[PDB]
This record gives sequence, C-alpha cells and structure tokens, in this order.
Amino acid sequence: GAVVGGLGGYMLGSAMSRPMIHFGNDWEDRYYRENMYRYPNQVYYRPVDQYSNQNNFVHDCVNITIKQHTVTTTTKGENFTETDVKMMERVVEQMCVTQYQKESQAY
Amino acid sequence: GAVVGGLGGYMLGSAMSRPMIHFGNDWEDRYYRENMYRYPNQVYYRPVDQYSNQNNFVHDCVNITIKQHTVTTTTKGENFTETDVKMMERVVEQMCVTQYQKESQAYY
Amino acid sequence: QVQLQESGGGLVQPGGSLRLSCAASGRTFSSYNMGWFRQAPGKGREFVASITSSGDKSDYTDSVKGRFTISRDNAKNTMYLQMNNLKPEDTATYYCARGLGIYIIRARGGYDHWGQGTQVTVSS
Amino acid sequence: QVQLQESGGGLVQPGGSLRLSCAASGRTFSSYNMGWFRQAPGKGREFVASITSSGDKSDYTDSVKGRFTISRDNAKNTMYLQMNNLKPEDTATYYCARGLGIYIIRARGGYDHWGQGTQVTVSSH
Ligand SMILES: [Cl-]
Ligand SMILES: [Cl-]
Ligand SMILES: [Cl-]
Ligand code: NA
Repeated sequence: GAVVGGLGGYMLGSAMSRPMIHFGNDWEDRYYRENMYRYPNQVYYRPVDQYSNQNNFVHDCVNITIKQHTVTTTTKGENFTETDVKMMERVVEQMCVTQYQKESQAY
Repeated sequence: GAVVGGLGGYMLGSAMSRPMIHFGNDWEDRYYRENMYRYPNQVYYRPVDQYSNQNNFVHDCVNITIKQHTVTTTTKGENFTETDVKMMERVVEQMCVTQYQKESQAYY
Repeated sequence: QVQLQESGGGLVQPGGSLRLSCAASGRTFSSYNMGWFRQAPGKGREFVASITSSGDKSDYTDSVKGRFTISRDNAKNTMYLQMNNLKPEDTATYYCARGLGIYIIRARGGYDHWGQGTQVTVSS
Repeated sequence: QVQLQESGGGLVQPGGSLRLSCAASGRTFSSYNMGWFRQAPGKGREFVASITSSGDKSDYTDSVKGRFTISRDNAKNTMYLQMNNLKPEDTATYYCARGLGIYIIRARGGYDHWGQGTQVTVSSH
C-alpha cells in the first residue's frame, strides 16, 4: 500500500465527488464551493478489520488524509487557513464515512 | 503592578485558601488534596475596568496565573502533568471568580 | 511609530457578512500579536478577537465565537476579521490594536497603537 | 529486540481505580510513540489510548474519554494508564505497544512490539 509518516499499509480510495455542504450562511457556502478544488477527493484509510468500530476507522481516515494532503500540498507554497482546515475536516469525514460503509459490505 | 510576559500593570491578589474540589471519584479527590500545594494560591489579574464582563476577566486571570506559575516553578525544576494542568485550571478559576467579585465591590 | 488603519466597515443586513482589514505601516508587523476591539454606542471598547505574531494561536470573545474569524498576512502587513452571521448588536466601531507583551489577553490594557476605527452597521 | 511488559492489573470493584504500567527494555524509549489496546473475552484487541514520543499529544477511544489518562516518564522507560470510574465492561486484557510511524493512530496496524498483556477484572463479587 501507500506509506504515510513512515507507516505502510494505508489504502487510497478511488476519486470521489466532493459533496456540496451548506454551512448556514452564504459567505461560507460560496467560499467552500470556490475553494473545494484544493481539498482532497480521495481518502487514505486502513482495512476495516484493523478497527473495532466505525468512529475509529473514520477518525484515522480523516486525520491521516488531511495530514498527508497538507504535506504534499504545503510543499507548493500552499498555506491552508484555519478555516480551510475546518472545511476539509467536514468534507473528508463525509467521504471517509462513505468509504467505510463501502469497505464494510465486503466484511 | 507586576510584569508577566513583558507586560506590566498586572495585579497580584493576596494569598487565598485553596478550595477543596470533589471530582467524582476517590482517586482524583485524593490526588488533588496531595498535590494542591504545588498549585497557585494567589492569582494574577488586571483591574476590572479593563474588561466588559466577568468571563473575560476570569479567562485572563486563569491564563496568566497558570502561565506565570509554570515559568516560576520550572525554574525550580517542577513539571506539571496533564492532570496537574486540569486541576490547576479548576482551582485557579474558582479563585479568579472570588477575586473578581472582590474587586467588583469597589466599582459600585 | 507604527500606525494602524482599519477599513471595510459599512451597512449590512442581519445575517450578512463583512471582512474588516487592519493595515500597518512600518516593517515590524509580523513580530507582534494583534487584536480587534469594538465599541457600541454608549459603551466602551470590548475585546473581540486576537492572534499571535505567527498566527498559530487565536482567541475570541464568547459572543463572536463561531461567527467571526481572525487571520493575518504577515507579507502584506495586514490583519483581517471575517464576520459572518452578523447581528444588530454587532453594530459598533471596530478597532485594531497591537499586543503588548508575548501573551494575547482580553484586557483593554493588553494592546496599544489603537487605530482610528471603522464603523459597522447591521440593520435592514 | 526491545521488550514491553505490562503490569498493575488485577481485580477492582466498579467505580474503583487502577494504574497500569508498561516497562520497556532497551535504549530508544523516548524516540517512539506508545499506545494501549485491550481485548475483552470473545473479542479482538481494540484501541484504548496513545501518546506521542515526547508526550505532547494524546488520543483516546470514545468509551474511555474523561475516565482514563495516558502518560509516560521517558526517564524511567515507562508508560502509564490511569483508569478511574471503572466499569464492568472495562474487564479485558490490556496490552501496551510501540507506535509504528510518526502519527499516533487507532488501527491495530499502527503498533507493534506487543507486550504479553495484563488482566483487569472489574466486578464486585
Ligand atoms: Cl451605575
Ligand atoms: Cl486615531
Ligand atoms: Cl510484534
Ligand atoms: Na498493518
């Protein structure tokens, strides 16, 4: 598999359509849609059998996916804002949940 | 006043009797009673007229008091754990609230 | 010494948004913590938000948490306040200021070099 | 190679407390993240808590948050788990392990050098 932070065995899911989150105000809705191209559309995860519940699978998926996305991109001069991170957390968690239920059907 | 982190004008309140917090289990109650001597018994604060509500006064009082206490003690080698910090925050906040209402008596 | 100038104020409907800007003269912007205060009619300046010299840490008063976002661009010598979900009681003159000492606090006395201020009016 | 040994397990009544210890042989203790897993009867090892090599950050599974505290003394080559307000469903064998890679995670695959484990029984009988 892929190696993230010196640990192998990570899986990289197939490209995913980023959902269209409504935050409750026009400004953040517009900021997200205009900036989502800079956020992941595939998530790093580990096989479901390495976890005992959905929350822990998703917590790892969100944590690792955003960490590696920051590493690879923040080399290009990218600078994620405090608010970029919040929106990444919301979109990646949604994609990680979709990945989980998708892996779970095989088990 | 006293100087904390390069900013003067801080006030140092008089020594206070540290309260006896009950945490909900015997172990933490006992750990606190046995370790509270390493925690502050007076709080750094700024005059109430520099704030518009109690929470902001107390937030500063807790933040600065614990920051300065950590500096001074880590000169004596002491090292606070994750649970020392949690317990300090709870006791210092109680003392800061008491200090606030004590300072408030002059403004009315 | 350094001079601070606020801009970006104006009229907005409740629920609307505004981005405030604090521009600093000189070249030492990135060496100091920065903050925002506001003053409503008939009241004094109250703490709104603050941010460390590097931007690694920030602080907000309880009434604006989750609605306002502070940030800074040390290359442009500018600090920003993004205000969403504005309320009628957010109406105030907004000031930016330079932190004194190394600890961002909420007291009025934690800051100096107050800008002249910009007016924010939230009404329909 | 480096060896980990858990100790401190035993019998405790519900509401009670226990402090687990993980002792490491060797010479590199402070260079690695560390974690705790547990295994209840008829179940597999599940994540409990973890802590970075320096101790600056920690992580906990939801069922133990606010009740368990992980810590370490890099001078003593020892990691600790303080368990308060114990419950009958905390009964399990508890294992300590050494983190793989630089990021503390919750997957079983994030750790190796598993100790032999110590038994914790929470009951009043
Ligand atoms: Cl009056
Ligand atoms: Cl002026
Ligand atoms: Cl092994
Ligand atoms: Na693995």
